[PDB]
Amino acid sequence: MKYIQTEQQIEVPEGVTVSIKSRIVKVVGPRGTLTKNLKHIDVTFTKVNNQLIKVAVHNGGRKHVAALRTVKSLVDNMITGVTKGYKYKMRYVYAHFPINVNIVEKDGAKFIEVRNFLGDKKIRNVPVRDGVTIEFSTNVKDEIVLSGNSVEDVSQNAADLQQICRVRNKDIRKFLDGIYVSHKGFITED
Amino acid sequence: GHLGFLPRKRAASIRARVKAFPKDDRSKPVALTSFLGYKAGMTTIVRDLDRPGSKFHKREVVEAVTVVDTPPVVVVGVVGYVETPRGLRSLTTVWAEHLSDEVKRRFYKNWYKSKKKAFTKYSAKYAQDGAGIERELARIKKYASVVRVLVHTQIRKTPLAQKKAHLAEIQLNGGSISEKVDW
Amino acid sequence: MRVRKRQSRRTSTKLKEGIKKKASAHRKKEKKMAKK
Amino acid sequence: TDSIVKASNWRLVEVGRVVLIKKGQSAGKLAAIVEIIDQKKVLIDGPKAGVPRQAINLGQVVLTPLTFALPRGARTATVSKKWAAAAVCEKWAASSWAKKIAQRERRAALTDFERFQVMVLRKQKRYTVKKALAKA
Amino acid sequence: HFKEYQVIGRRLPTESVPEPKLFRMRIFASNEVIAKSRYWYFLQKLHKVKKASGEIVSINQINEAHPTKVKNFGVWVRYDSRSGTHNMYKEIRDVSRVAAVETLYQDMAARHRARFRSIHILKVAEIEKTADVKRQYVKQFLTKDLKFPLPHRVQKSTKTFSYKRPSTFY
Amino acid sequence: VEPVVVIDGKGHLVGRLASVVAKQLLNGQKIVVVRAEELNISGEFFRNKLKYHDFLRKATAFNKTRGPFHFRAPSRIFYKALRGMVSHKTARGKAALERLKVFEGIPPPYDKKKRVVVPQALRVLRLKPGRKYTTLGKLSTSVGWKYEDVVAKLEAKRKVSSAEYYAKKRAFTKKVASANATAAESDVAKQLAALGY
RNA sequence: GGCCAGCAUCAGUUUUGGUGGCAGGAUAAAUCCAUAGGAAUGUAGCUUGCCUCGGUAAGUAUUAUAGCCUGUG
RNA sequence: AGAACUGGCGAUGCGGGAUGAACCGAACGUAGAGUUAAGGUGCCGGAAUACACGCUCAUCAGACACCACAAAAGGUGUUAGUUCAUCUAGACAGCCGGACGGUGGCCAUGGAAGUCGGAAUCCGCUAAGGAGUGUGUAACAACUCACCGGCCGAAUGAACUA
RNA sequence: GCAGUCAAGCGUUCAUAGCGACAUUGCUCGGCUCUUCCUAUCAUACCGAAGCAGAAUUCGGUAA
RNA sequence: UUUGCUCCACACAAUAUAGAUGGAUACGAAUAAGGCGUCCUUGUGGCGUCGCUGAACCAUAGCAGGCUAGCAACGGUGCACUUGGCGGAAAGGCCUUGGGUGCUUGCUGGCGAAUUGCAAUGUCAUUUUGCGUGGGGAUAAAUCAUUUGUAUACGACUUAGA
Repeated sequence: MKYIQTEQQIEVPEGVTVSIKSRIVKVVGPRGTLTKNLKHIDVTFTKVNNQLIKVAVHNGGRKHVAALRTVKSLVDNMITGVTKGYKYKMRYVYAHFPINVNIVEKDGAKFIEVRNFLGDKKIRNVPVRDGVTIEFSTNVKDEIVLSGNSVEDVSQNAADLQQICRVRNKDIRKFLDGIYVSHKGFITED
Repeated sequence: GHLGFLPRKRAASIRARVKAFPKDDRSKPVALTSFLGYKAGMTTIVRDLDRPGSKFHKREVVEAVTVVDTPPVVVVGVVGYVETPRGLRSLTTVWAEHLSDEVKRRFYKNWYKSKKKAFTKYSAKYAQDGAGIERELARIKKYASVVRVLVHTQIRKTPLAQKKAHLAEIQLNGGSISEKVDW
Repeated sequence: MRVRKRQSRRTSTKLKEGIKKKASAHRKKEKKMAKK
Repeated sequence: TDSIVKASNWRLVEVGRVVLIKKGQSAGKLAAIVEIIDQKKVLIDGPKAGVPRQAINLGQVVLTPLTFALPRGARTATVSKKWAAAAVCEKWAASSWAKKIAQRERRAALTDFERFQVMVLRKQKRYTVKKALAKA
Repeated sequence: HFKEYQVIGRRLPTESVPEPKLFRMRIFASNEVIAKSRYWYFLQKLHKVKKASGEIVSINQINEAHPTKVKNFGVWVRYDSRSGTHNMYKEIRDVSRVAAVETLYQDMAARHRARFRSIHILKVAEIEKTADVKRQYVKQFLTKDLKFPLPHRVQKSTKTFSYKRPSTFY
Repeated sequence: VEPVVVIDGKGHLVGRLASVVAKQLLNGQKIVVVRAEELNISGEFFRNKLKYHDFLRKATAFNKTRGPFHFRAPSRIFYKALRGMVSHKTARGKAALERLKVFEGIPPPYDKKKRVVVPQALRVLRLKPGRKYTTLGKLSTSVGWKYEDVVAKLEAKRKVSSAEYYAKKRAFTKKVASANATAAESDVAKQLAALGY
C-alpha cells in the first residue's frame, strides 16, 4: 500500500561504535572492526542518541520494505560479530578410513588440507577467508573449530569445508563419512 | 574438413609470422621466447625409453626426427609497443647503426641495380654522442608495455642460394622493461 | 548458452485479417446462443 | 568513541513549510503548506504574496528551506497572522536564493545603455582586481 | 475536469395525472449536455421510463461548499466489468467533491479498466470524524504532525546539454 | 552553440542518449560521446546479455562473413544504437554520421576539454530508484570485448593527472574569489550591484 | 520603360497577441467580517507518574497565553 | 450452409494503416494561402523526451486488432476490492508450560500401550486436552500440534472478485 | 468414449427452468550420398529421486 | 631531367568547403547525496555556506576599429626570440623561465569618418593547388626482360645477377 515511513531500531551496546557515511558501515569495538557496503539497498540511517540507530525507507513498496529489515539484520550481525564473535564447531565422522585434516600455508594462502576422505588420494584444499581463525578442539576427538568476526566468513567457510566432502555416486543412508557443522554459536558465552 | 583452417588461401609470405607469444613473468631473467632457422632434413633415431607406466619402459624405440638448420641469429634492433584500447601500437623501433649486407638486401626487391643507400642517414644520425638514439631508447623504456627484438638469420652460413636474410620480431619474457631494452 | 529461437511479434496480414473473420464468427455464434 | 552517523538531511513537507510555485498563474510567489492532502498534493496559501488558497501538486511547487509555526487547516487570516509575526518574507529576502531570482530579473529588464554601463564598470573592476592579483 | 449537476425530471404532464413526483439526482459530468444524457440513462435503469416520456425541468451547477477545507470523502461505486457488475467503496482525501470524483475516475480506469460509461456513482459522503476513516492509505495521512520528505527529485531541463552533472538533492 | 560538443556518455542511457545525439547531428551539430564503457542501459544484467546474445546469433547463414557484423567495443555497441536511428543509407545520413565520434574512455584533445551531459538521457534522473540497470562495460566484456582492463587502467591514470590539474585550479580560483570580495564596496563595485553583476 | 526590390497608406482571406465594457449562476460558490454551538490528530493552563537538572509520557481542561469545525446573518 | 436487404471493389486517383484486392479518411480542372479528416508527435519522421492521476519488471515483457486461439487454471509476483471472521475480557507471530485420569477401551497377535490395521469412537475432570496430529520404539517411552494457559502489546485471519 | 456418482459457481430471483471442470465407478513407394539446422537427447559431461550395501540399473533435471 | 624534388617567407591566379562569423569554459565520485570555505582530536571529523539551471562565466566600447596629446599604475594582452619541465589513448599539445617589442577602453583631451545617396552577406573564414619569386636542405627505387623453384592455370610468390 506504499508506506510513508518504515523504520527499524538497531541497538548499540557500550563497547561498539557505528560510523556511517553514505551506506558504508563501521562497527568499531572490542574484538576488532567490520565493514560492509550497502549502496545497493537504498535506505536512510538516523542516529538518535549515540546508542540507537534508525534505518528508514520513505515511499517503499513491499519489495523495498523487504530490503529495509535486512539492513537492520546485517548491521546487528556486525555488532554481535564484534561484541560476542562467532564460533562454528565442525565434527567430522568416518566409518573406516581416518580423515586427516591439517592446516598448510603455501604462498600465504592458509589452506585446509582434507586428506584420506573415504580412502581418497585427492588432497582437498579449502581457502581460508581473511578474518577466520582455525584451531582444533583439545580433549574432544575429531573436531575442527572456525572462529572470527563476520558471519559470512565463518559460515561460508563452514559450508565450503562440508561441500568439498561430497559422498559421490554412493548412498546417503550407508555412508556417514563427511564433515558437519555440529554447533553454531558465539565465542564469548554469557 | 576443418572449418577453423579457413579461408584456405595462400599465405602472405614464406616467413609466416608468430601469432601469439608465451605470457610474461616480471621476476624471471631476460631470455628470448622464439627462435628461427631453416628447416631442411629428416632422419631416424633409436633411444632407450625411460617412460614409466608404458609397455616400453626399459625398452628401445626407433623414431623419426627432423633437422632444422639454425645459424646463430643476429640482433639488429628492438621494438616497443604501447598497450591501447585498440590493441598494441608500435611507437618506436631502433636499429643497430651498422647492419650486414644481408639485411640491406632484405630492404630491396632488386639488389644489384641499387646504389645500396639504405641506412646512410640513420648511421649519420647516430654519428655523435648518441643524443637522439638515447632519446628514442628513453622513449621505449618510459612507455611501451612489451618489448620485441628485431633479429635476422645468417643466410650465408646456410648452403641456400638465396643470399637474402629474413627480419623477425621476438618478444622478451624477462621482467622489468628496463632490463629488456638494456639487454 | 545456445540462445533458442524467438517468436515474432510481426502479425502477417493473413493472420490479422483472419483474426477479424474469426472474431466476427464468434459474434454470430454468441448472438444465436443468447436466444436459447 | 562516538557513533557518528552522517544523516542525510532533507526539506520535509510539513504544515508550515513555506514553498515557491514554479509554474502557473502565480509562478514565482511564496505560499505556506496549510494542510497535507496526500503524497502528491498539498494545500497552499500566501496571502501577502497574493496567491489564492488552493490544492496544488508538489510537481508544480518546490519546497524552500524556511519554516514557521502554523496550526493545521489555517484559514487565510490565520496564515497572514503567523506569516507577518514570524516575518518569513524578510527571512526569504535575506537568503541567497531570493537574491539569485532578483539577480536574473534585474538582468532581464536592463536597457542597452545600462548594459553598456555594465560593459564599462566591468572593465574598471577588472583593472583593479588584476592589480590585486599578481601580488600574493 | 468535472462539474456537479442537480438534474430533475417528472415524466411529461398529461391528462388525469397532473404534477408527477419530480425525480432529483446529483450528476458528475464535464458539461450540461453530458449530465442531461447521463440522467436519462440512469432513469431508464432506476425504473421503466424513456427520454421522450419526460422532461428536464431544472439543471443546476452545484458548487462546493468549502473549497479550502481538506475533506475525507468515502465514495460508493458500482461498475460493469468483464463479468457482472459489483459494488466498491474507495476512500479519498481531497479538497472538493468534483476533484475527489475526478481522482476516482482516473483510478478506476487505471486499476480496473472501466471507462466513463460503466461507472455508476452511488453516493459521495464526507467522513466527519477521523478513526472512522476505514482505509489505511487515507489513515496514513491523519497522523499527528506528519513530516515526510520527497527524496530523489528530478530537475526539469529546458535545454539538451547540461554543464553540471545534476544534483538530485532536496 | 559550440563548434563541437563533447558528451560524457557515463551513467547515461544508450537509447535516450543516442536519440538525443542522432537528431542533434541531422541538424548539423558535431558531437563526440566519450566514456562509452561507463554508459548504461536498463534491466538486470543477464537480461541485456541474453538480449545481445540473440543478436549475436544472426548471421548470413550461407556466408557469415557477409551478415550482421557484431561489434563488441562499447563504442560500436553504442554506434549501432545510434546508427539504426538515422536514415544511414541515404546521403543526408552518411553526411550526418560523419560528424559523429564515439570514444571508449577519454583521449585528447578531448581530455583537456569541457564535457557536457544530457539530462533527458541521464539514468539517475530518468530511471526510478531501485531498478536494475546494466552498465555497458560489463555486457561488452562478457561477449567479446577484451580491452575492459586496459582502459580501466588507462582511465584511472587519466583521472589523477586530472585531479592535480583541478587542485591547482581550485586554488587559483580561491585566490581570485578572495581578491574580488576585497574589491567590494568601491563605487564601481557598489554600482554594479545595483545593475546585478 | 524594361529586371528586381524596400517602405507607406489601403482592400480581400487568414494567423497571432495586448487591453476595456458588460450580462449570467446560490444575483457564483469562496475568502473576509459579526454572531451562536461542538469536538481535537487537544490549546494554553491544572493534576500526576520518573528521570540528564525539565523533558517526556496519562488524565482533566472547549481555546484560556495556538487554532479548527459547523450553523445564522 | 440458404435467402433478403445493405454497403465496398469494380469504370477511381489521393491522405493514412511500416508493407498490401476488399481496413480508417476522402465532391480529382490549373495554382496560391488558411483550416482540418484518419493517423499521429523519442529518433528514423513533419509534430509535446507535453502536462495529470494511476498500473506493470517480464530467463527472450509489451506496444494486438468484435478483448478471438491455445484459456480452464497453476504462482509464497504486485496493486485494488467483496463477503464472513477474531481483537486492550489482549488479535496474528513467537518461545515457556500444562497437554489429564477411566484407559494398555474391544476384537485383533509373536509383539500393536493414540499413531500396522477392523468397527463404534463413550464417560469423567477441568483453563483445556481427540479411544489421538504426525515423528518415533519390536512393543512401550520421548517429542510434536489442536486445545488451553503465562509474559508480549495492535492490528490481524480466512474464502472469493478484479 | 458413453452413462452415472460427486459439484467452485452461474442459471432473469435462485441449486429443484438447466449447464457444470479435476476425479471417480461401471466391460473393453524405397533407398543411395552429402551439407546445414531443430531438441522432443540414444551415448558422452554434471546433477536430483529410487531398498541406491558394492557393481549394475530405473525414472527425472540442465544440456545440441 | 635542360636546379629536376622538398622546406621556410610574400606574391598572384585558381579550387573548393553537409556549411567559422566572440570563447569546445577539462576534477572524480555519489544521488536515500554532494560541492566549496574554514577550523582542529587528521577523520567515512566539527562548524559555516552553496545549488532549486549555462538566464552562467570569461572575454566584449576605437574608419570591420584609423591618427595623435596626455594623466594614473607595474597591471592585462598581442607578436616574435627563449629556460626547462610535462604530455603516448589518436601523445602533435600543456604549463613555465626571462629580454625585446607594439597595444591597452583604468581615466581624461584633440583630429579624421559623410556621396555605399532610405536596405541589398556587402566579401575580413579555411582547405587543396598551379605559375612566378629568395633563401635553406636532400644526391632513389620499382616494373619489364633473363634466371631461380621453397611458388606455380594465368596472374601472383620466392630467388638470383653492374
